[PDB]
Amino acid sequence: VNVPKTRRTFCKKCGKHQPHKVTQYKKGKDSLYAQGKRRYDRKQSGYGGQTKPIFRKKAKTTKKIVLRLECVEPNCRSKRMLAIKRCKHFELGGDKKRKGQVIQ
Amino acid sequence: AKSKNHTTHNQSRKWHRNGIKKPRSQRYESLKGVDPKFLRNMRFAKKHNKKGLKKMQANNAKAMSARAEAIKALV
Amino acid sequence: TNTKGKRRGTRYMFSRPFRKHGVVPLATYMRIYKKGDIVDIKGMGTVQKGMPHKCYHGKTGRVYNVTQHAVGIVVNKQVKGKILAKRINVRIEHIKHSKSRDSFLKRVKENDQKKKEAKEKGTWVQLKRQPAPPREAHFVRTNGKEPELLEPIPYEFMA
Amino acid sequence: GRRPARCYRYCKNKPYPKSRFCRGVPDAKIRIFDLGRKKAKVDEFPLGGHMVSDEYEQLSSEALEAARICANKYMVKSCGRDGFHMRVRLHPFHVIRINKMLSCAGADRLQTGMRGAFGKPQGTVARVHIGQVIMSIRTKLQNEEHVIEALRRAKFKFPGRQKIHISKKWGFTKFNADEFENMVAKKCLIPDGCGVKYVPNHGPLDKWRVLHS
RNA sequence: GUUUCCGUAGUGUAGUGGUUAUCACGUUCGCCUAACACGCGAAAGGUCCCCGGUUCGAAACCGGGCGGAAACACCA
RNA sequence: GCGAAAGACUAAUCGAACCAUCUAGUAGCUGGUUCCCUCCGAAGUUUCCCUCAGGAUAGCUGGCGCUCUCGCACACGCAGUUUUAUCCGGUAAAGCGAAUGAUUAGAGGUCUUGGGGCCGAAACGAUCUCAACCUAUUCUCAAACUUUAAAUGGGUAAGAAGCCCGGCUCGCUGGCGUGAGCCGGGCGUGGAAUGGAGUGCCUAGUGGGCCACUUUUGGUAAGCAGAACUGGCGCUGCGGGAUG
RNA sequence: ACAAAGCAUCGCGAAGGCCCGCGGCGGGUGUUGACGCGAUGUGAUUUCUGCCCAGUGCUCUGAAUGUCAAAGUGAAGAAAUUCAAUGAAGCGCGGGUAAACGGCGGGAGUAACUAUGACUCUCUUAAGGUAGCCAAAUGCCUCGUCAUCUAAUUAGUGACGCG
RNA sequence: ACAGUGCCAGGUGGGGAGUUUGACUGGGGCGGUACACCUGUCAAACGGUAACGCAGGUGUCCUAAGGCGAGCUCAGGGAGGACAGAAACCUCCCGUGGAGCAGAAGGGCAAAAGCUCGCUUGAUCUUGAUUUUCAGUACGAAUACAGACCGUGAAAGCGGGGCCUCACGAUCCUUCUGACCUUUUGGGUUUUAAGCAGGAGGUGUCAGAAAAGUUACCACAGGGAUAACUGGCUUGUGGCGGCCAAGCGUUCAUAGCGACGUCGCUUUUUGAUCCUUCGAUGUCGGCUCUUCCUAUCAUUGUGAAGCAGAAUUCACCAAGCGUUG
RNA sequence: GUCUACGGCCAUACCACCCUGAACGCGCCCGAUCUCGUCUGAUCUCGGAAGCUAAGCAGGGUCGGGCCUGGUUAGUACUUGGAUGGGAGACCGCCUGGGAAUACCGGGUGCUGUAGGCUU
Ligand SMILES: [Mg+2]
Ligand SMILES: [Mg+2]
Ligand SMILES: [Mg+2]
Ligand SMILES: [Mg+2]
Ligand SMILES: [Mg+2]
Ligand SMILES: [Mg+2]
Ligand SMILES: [Mg+2]
Ligand SMILES: [Mg+2]
Ligand SMILES: [Mg+2]
Ligand SMILES: [Mg+2]
Ligand SMILES: [Mg+2]
Ligand SMILES: [Mg+2]
Ligand SMILES: [Mg+2]
Ligand SMILES: [Mg+2]
Ligand SMILES: [Mg+2]
Ligand SMILES: [Mg+2]
Ligand SMILES: [Mg+2]
Ligand SMILES: [Mg+2]
Ligand SMILES: [Mg+2]
Ligand SMILES: [Mg+2]
Ligand SMILES: [Mg+2]
Ligand SMILES: [Mg+2]
Ligand SMILES: [Mg+2]
Ligand SMILES: [Mg+2]
Ligand SMILES: [Mg+2]
Ligand SMILES: [Mg+2]
Ligand SMILES: [Mg+2]
Ligand SMILES: [Mg+2]
Ligand SMILES: [Mg+2]
Ligand SMILES: [Mg+2]
Ligand SMILES: [Zn+2]
Repeated sequence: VNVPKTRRTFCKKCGKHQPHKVTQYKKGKDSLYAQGKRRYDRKQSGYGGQTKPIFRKKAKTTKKIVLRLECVEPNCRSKRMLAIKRCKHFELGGDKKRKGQVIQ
Repeated sequence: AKSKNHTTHNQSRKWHRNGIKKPRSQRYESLKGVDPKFLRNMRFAKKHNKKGLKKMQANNAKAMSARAEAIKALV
Repeated sequence: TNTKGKRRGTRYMFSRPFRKHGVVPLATYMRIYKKGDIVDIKGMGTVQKGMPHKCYHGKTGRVYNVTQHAVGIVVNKQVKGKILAKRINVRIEHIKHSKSRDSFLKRVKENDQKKKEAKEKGTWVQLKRQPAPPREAHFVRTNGKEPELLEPIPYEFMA
Repeated sequence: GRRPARCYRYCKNKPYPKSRFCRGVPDAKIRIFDLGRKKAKVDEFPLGGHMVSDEYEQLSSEALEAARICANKYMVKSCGRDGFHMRVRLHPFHVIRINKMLSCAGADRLQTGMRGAFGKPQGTVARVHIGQVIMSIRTKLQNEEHVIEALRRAKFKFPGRQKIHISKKWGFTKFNADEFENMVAKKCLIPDGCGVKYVPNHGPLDKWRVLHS
């Protein structure tokens, strides 16, 4: 699909519609010190073998794309999430699609 | 190891052995499900019935004594 | 196995009857409903917002709620035995006033009237309905003809 | 070739007409539903001989084939190549099926038995009700006996039973034959090649102005 | 019977993503040759298997069929 | 371990010894499961499950009660009913000179046009012909077609929680009124037939089903496979069908 | 069937090869030393031993700009830390090897009866089955075809070979 | 100063260990997916209903292919109009939908839901209630409201994605976002971590195990709930036999035959099916021996012939006795 | 009798053609200054009042097509229950009740609501 780089929508903090700056979301680097990892470290540690399950059966070929909106006005800058239905193709700011032209 | 796949065979018997019951309906059923702007108002109507009970009580004796006069004028 | 889809088999049910595909007549959303009134759900294809679900199509129920263009309505739905009095939200285009109620309230307005009067007389009037009685011995009169003689007619293969 | 007509004699399953839902149907065996002098007039062939079914059954396409031919052969005969018109009034329309012959080689090793029991089209078949016509012939009133015997031979290519009956209509129309001449002069009926057009007191008056002019 | 694979010039075969069609040989015309070869220059040739659909447009994308081929039909 | 190799041999034991213990190992799977009498009395269906020989939850069952009713001349309530009103329906049938889809025949049409002809240099010229269309017609069809359109059948409704007056309250609704909510009075058997009704706890067994009328899906057919509706058999003897 | 002589590869100069053991500076081969020990393959003699290193192996004083950890070093921070540079073996890359595991194809036209086809065209691959041998204990079609042996032979022997 | 042993790290490791190697399934295996969904039907006119019953579709795509608002009119046909022809472009007339509405079908749609423009983000923030599968649990999807912020239009209104019916995902874990939030523990300040509330990373066996084979050396619990014999039911196929009769038979339908069709029998063929048996009914042939059937090859007696004789076919009563090396 | 404005039920109102419309209105119609919109004042927006019922519209007309209703088709097709009814079977008959659809014949062809006109 295609989405525009900006959009005006509700900014939770201001209580009003305000211009936002759209960008898609990429996961963060995993901590190594979150409780889950620390636990999984020193259980998967020692003469035991593998402990927790692991996936080798993948089914779907796409993930829900998530927009990471953020307030454009300063002092708010309060980022917010937005999920959208899946797609195996995705862009930003791409070419408003031009009704009634010649397809060369 | 194939098996039967479905049936509604003697089911009519079973759920009619205790005699299918039309749901017992009382007066004064629940207001849950009515639109909030109704209740959010009708609760204020119900909450301030008392403010204005003096009018109601005296105006009740007015018709109670006018119809104690209406039944006595018949007598 | 069959599909659970919300509008399966309605191919023939929600279909606008015949020579009526088009604008909904404006009377159907300018009659009023108020809580207590009895209503018979009847879906309709043209309006898809606020449709009922096919198991209520043809059923009646009283009204308990009234929003801007829909009506909350309690009907009975039988499920493997136990009948559940369940309340659905149906936009008005799929709803009529059921005259099922209105035979009575006309027997009522007449019963209450025929009792207030004939009370100044004291003569007891038949207020209750009463089923079709035996047809009450009468006469038949042929005037100057005997009846017409009927005979079973001789078979012949028509084809 | 084909199972004997036994197995496909009774109307068991709902009609299976040739449509987009069953395809690859072998073309019906019988093709020509009328022969003789189909270029005749109504005014020269007053004998509506029929062959009427008496049982609710099916008729194979290949049966209607032989029943027509063997009637064309006791006709053009005593009658002559011009002196009749024969109509078959059952188009094989319902498609008959065959589970795929449970084909096996040698003794066997496998056939799957019944998985996907649904079979292919094998041919076509007519549905017939009691008191519904199969064949109809028309000749001169002179030639009655030869319609009776030509239809009597076609019975022997058909399963079940069927009575031979001589109609009270004029040829192939729907109009009782004692009335034709009366409804032709005064033009309640107008010759239209084989059939005939019933003209009522309905239409525009100029439509009349053509007739009785 | 089930599961695959193809079909493109006279022939064997390339090829693309949906805008174009190749190579080699064959063949036709010249040129060298005394004459053939060989060599050099030019040439002409296919509904891209038959179908219906999708599409702006299909040879190429789907669905059916036809023809040629390949792979399974084990435990008793 | 040992094997010139067969998985051979290792104290009648070998694709992995014998002895005791851990050990009453585990079993959704076979087998058994001990006195009488009395009363009530099923299921083989629902959804979920590494579920399909098992469970979980639904039902169906029993036990325990309770709340009341009044046969104590002085009853409301319910119902595998039926009437009386009143909506709902797309099956049988029907139709296809009504749509869609098939399809026969002729008459009618240079409709259009053609591809062959025959008489024509050619010519809608003449006569044919066959194709496709269409103007009135006609033969026969549709489970995945429909103008119509049953029978059986599904809803409600047949009053006291109902009507009819009077009056208060509102942050909703509005030119005013709506509407709903409250308080206060005024009035009784509202179709037939039947029967005492309501409600809460625990809970076993079951979750292989089978047959017949009618309807009906595969199949050629089956004592075949698979549904509907009721009834049975399982759970149940007796008279009859010789036997079952 | 195994074994077998014979033929053949393969590791190893002793802090070695193979191997045992729970552990020792422990043991077997070894009271040994390449005409020895260990590890395999085929199976006397005779006659031969054809192509293929693309695949999987094995291996190679082979480049390791591919990657790559513990420590190690470097930097920011207040510190847990965080981020840098670097880089061993094996992996990636490049040689060798089939008496290592194993592999060794499909189409048309063309000769004077017909047929067949020396001959000539494409295509593909890592090479495309060479010497031989065959309806063999290896051939589906199959009681293959011819001959011989029989009165008569799905048997036998002998030839034929798109096997 | 390395060999070597002590301890950590990476590699290698069926030499060894433990374990797994789905379900449905006309027995299973191989084939499919009826394993989560969606249309039309089957389905017997409320709803609901089965099979590896049909005919099909889904794991999408959309910055507009959404939200308003205007503005028009579509497929197809006719008649015209320079190049221009069955097809370009223009113009008029007819045009209930025969087009179009991203996709399967089914419904729905006309000064629309279709096409063309201008303005946009209601595809946003937030409680509950209800419908749909249903246990009347979730998830998904949907329906009405209410509270905010808006878009649009003169406005009434409409709009919290896509005209309606499908296009999706728990716990745990991980990440991102939100509140001057809470805990971080004997106080206090900073990091860090743990909470709370929403999104995402995924389980397609789609209420959600982290998983390859082989056993003809085999084992155990069971199963006639599940095959391989027999037997039953059935009879397609196999065999045997009628009816009609177009024809063959020089001529002549029927001496002998017999097409196109059609009605049966039979259980010496194979199938289908799975009722009986899995605490076992010994599962091919041949040898021997008995008996029975007749759908008669011979012989007794006969009728038929396209029967002169001979020979030979066709048919009847007939299973007495034969049918070999 | 009738129209105009806004309508309800949506063909008894449609469609095809034919005839007649006094006065009010509805319309055609005449212009592009302003408002507004176009390639074009063609449509839309606006300023009008010289003409005409030519057409829309109204009203009628057609042995008119359509629709709306009756009759017939027909107690036919079909069906709820029932039988130790018939039939080798397909199917069929009867008992107890309900009861359709074409072709074919008739009849009809818009009813009205509120507010204003005109016929004073
Ligand atoms: Mg470790
Ligand atoms: Mg058991
Ligand atoms: Mg239906
Ligand atoms: Mg059980
Ligand atoms: Mg070797
Ligand atoms: Mg070699
Ligand atoms: Mg190599
Ligand atoms: Mg060779
Ligand atoms: Mg030899
Ligand atoms: Mg011998
Ligand atoms: Mg030989
Ligand atoms: Mg192992
Ligand atoms: Mg299984
Ligand atoms: Mg039903
Ligand atoms: Mg619009
Ligand atoms: Mg809102
Ligand atoms: Mg839309
Ligand atoms: Mg401290
Ligand atoms: Mg073996
Ligand atoms: Mg072995
Ligand atoms: Mg069994
Ligand atoms: Mg058997
Ligand atoms: Mg002859
Ligand atoms: Mg069974
Ligand atoms: Mg025994
Ligand atoms: Mg005999
Ligand atoms: Mg103008
Ligand atoms: Mg006019
Ligand atoms: Mg006029
Ligand atoms: Mg008329
Ligand atoms: Zn903000």
